[PDB]
This record gives sequence, structure tokens and C-alpha cells, in this order.
Amino acid sequence: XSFXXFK
Amino acid sequence: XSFXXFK
Amino acid sequence: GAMGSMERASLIQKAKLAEQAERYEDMAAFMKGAVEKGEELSCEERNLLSVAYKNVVGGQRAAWRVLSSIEQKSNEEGSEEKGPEVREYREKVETELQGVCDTVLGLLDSHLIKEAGDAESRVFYLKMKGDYYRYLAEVATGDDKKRIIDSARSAYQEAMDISKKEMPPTNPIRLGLALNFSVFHYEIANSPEEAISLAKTTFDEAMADLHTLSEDSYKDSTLIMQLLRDNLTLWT
Amino acid sequence: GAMGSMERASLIQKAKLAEQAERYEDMAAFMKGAVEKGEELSCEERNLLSVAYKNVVGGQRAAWRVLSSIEQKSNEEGSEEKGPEVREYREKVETELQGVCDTVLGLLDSHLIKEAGDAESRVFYLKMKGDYYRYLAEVATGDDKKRIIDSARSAYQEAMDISKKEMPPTNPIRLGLALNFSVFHYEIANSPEEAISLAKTTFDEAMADLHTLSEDSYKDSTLIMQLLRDNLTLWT
Ligand SMILES: [Mg+2]
Ligand SMILES: [Mg+2]
Ligand SMILES: [Mg+2]
Ligand SMILES: [Mg+2]
Repeated sequence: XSFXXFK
Repeated sequence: XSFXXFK
Repeated sequence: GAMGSMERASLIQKAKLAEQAERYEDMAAFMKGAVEKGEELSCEERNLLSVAYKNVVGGQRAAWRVLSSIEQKSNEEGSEEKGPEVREYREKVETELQGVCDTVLGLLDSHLIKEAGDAESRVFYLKMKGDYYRYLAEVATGDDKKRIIDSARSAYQEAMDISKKEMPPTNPIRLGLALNFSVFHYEIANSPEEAISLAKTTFDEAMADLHTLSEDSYKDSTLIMQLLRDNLTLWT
Repeated sequence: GAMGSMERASLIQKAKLAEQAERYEDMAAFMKGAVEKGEELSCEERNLLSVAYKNVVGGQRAAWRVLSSIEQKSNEEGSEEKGPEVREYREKVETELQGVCDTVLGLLDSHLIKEAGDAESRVFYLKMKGDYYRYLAEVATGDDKKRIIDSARSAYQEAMDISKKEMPPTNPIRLGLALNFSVFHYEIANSPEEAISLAKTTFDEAMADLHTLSEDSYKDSTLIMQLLRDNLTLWT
């Protein structure tokens, strides 16, 4: 699991 | 609902 | 010429690989190349052609609908002016969709339909011709809307006439044709009663022919019959 | 120049529309155009850049993995020879993936990184530089594999050093950076122990900083912390 999406 | 995938 | 230097069989092999990889633009380009070799297409090959362009135009239609909805909201009472961008980008997507439809129609006209002598191949291609004019109709707003709609209707009608004479009521191409012509009537031609009548008659005549079928053909036919019922449940 | 004639703000507006439409190639081209205007990117704009290329390269990576798996099976005992097509098509997809990675790296090098003075922007871009070298590393097999891997490691390390000095342990960019550097260690660098150690330390130090946060920041941070735990559950 990677994380490339912010909020 | 349409149908465009046969088998 | 794009694919002019690749073997027909290699283009077919790569179309199947692209389907597995969910690379449908690639799939379509490979199948376009295969068609342009000039030989008729087998049943499996016609399927690959249809699946490829269904997925390409399907993504374009979904995007166009998103953008059209945004554009329509922009043209309501109370909506602040946001400038030309939404219309411009909707037009960009619409133009590429139209180009894809035009490409498929060109393949049908040069020369898939005229060489298709067997009922199954000729109905398959005429159904596609109706489908891709229907997609053009979904976005048409100007002088040619009526002619585009009539072109879809005409293709579907010729396919229906052949399918009725030459194929059993449970044939999957006959059933998918009738399903989509019914969708044309409901969504494009402002004829919901015709859409409902066609879907009902199609379903009932297939039901009465299921007894003739093997277990595998019964599975194929009842799958499409369920889509007719789903539409009837939505429309009534 | 592709997008050279469009206003910066219009490119940003159209990138947001393309995201809504799930048109991520379009999204990326619009954001590439915005970057090429030469101004630094805001926080929201950096996000749009990352989301766009994440989705484009994500579809390419998924296709490459499908095709690589097929190719590997083709090179087993008992597998009939199918000719060059699987390798050719894998190479086609690989080349387009590499081109996308090269495009992003070019944007980072010309001139996003050198103008990024704030911790948040500089770490964001260095994380991207590590990510896109990692994607190049996933497909690398020749003379430059080791240098590609070291380029990813170096970018990630510089980002980690800045994030440790300049950002709290719960900062979402710091956390996503550590997550991805941990994935690099596990999947690319054959260093699963380092991957596990980094994920654990990252999680525990964020846990101990959650008390400082608002409800909204706590939601943002704990979302990424769960991905660290998911990896640890997979890896141990
Ligand atoms: Mg030949
Ligand atoms: Mg013939
Ligand atoms: Mg300007
Ligand atoms: Mg600066």
C-alpha cells in the first residue's frame, strides 16, 4: 500500500 | 441498460 | 498504416492481451489494424472489435455526461459565471467521442458491412452501426440531429428485419440488438411506449424458445433477457 | 506549448473538471501545462499534479504487471512458444510508462524542486521524485537499475531529513513519504527489515502526536497511519 492524494 | 460482449 | 506493418494474427493476439490488461485504447487500435487488413472478421474477432470500442466510447460518454451536467448547472438561475472553460472542455471531450464514433462507422462502411453475407455477421455490424450513431445522437444538438437519429434507426431496423428472418428469438446478438433498439426508442427517439413494447415482446418470444437450448446457450440468452427485464422495471 | 496558449487559471480549472470526469490523462496534461507556466504551485495545485500522474502511471503499472506475469508464464517449463508478441506489447507499455515517469521527473527538475523553499513544498516534490524513480525501478532490468534505485533512495532520504527537521510527525506529507519509503525498502531495495522498522517508528511517533490535532487533522493523519498498519500486517 502506497499513498501518492490529500484533503 | 444496453449490451455492446459475447461468450 | 499505423498498424500496417504488423501481422493480422499478431494484432489479434495483442488485442486479447490489451483486454487482459484493461488497455482498451490499445485494444481498439489493434482491432482497427486487424480490420484494415481487409479480411472478414470471425465471430471471436467481431467480439473483440465491439468490446474494445465499447470501452473506449464508454469512458468518453461517462466523462461527457459528468461535464454536461456541470455545464447545465452553470446555466441556471443563481449560478455565478465561471467563464468558457466548462463548455470548452465539454466540447473537447465531445469532439474526441465523435471522432471515435466516426472511426467505428468508417470501419463498418469500409468495408465490413458490404462483405458480411451471413446473418450473424451482418446483424452484428448493423447493430454496431446503430449503436455508434446512437452515441453521436446522445451529444447532437444542431442541424444534423434528426439525420443522425434516423441513421441509427435505419441501421437498427435493417438489423432487426434480418434477425427476425434468420435467427432464433434467443440468439444473443438478436437479443442485444433488440435491447439496444429499445434503449434508442426510450432515450433518443422520445418513444418510451415503443421501447417498452419492443422489450416485452423480445423477452416473451425468447422465453418461449429457451426450451430448445443447451445449458450453456440458456445461460447466454437469459443473461441478456435479464437486462430487458431490468429496463422494463426502470421504465414502468 | 501544447498548453502554452491557455491561461494558467484555466488549466487549473480544467484539471479539476478532468478529475471529476475521471479523465486523468487530460488532468495530467493540464497540470503539466500549468507547471510549465513557470510559477510555483500552491498546496492544492501540487495535489492536483500528484493525483493526475498517480492515476496515469497507476493504470500503466497495473497493465505492465498483467503483461509481465503473462510473459513470465510464457517462459516456464511446458509453455508452448507464442512468439514475440507478449514481450513486444510488454515493452510497448513499459516504454510509455517510462516516458510518463520521465515527464514527471523533468517537471520536478525543471524547475519545481529548485524553487521550492518551504518544507511542505520541497518535501512534497522530493517524495514525488522518489516515487517516480521507484516506478522506473519496478521495471528496470539492465545496467542502470542500481543507479535508478539509488536515485529513488536519495530523493526519499533528502525528503525524510527535511520532514524530520521541519514537520510534525503527524503531517500527512511526512506520513505518506515515510509510507512510500518503507514500500521502497520492501519492494525495491530487498530490505524488508528496514521497511518494517521505518513503518513502525513512523506509526508510533505519529500516534504520540495525535493529541495536538484538531478533529479534521486527526482524521487526515489516522487515515495514512492505517496504511502503515496495513503494510505491517502484510509484512509480518
Ligand atoms: Mg500477413
Ligand atoms: Mg462475405
Ligand atoms: Mg496569463
Ligand atoms: Mg520559492
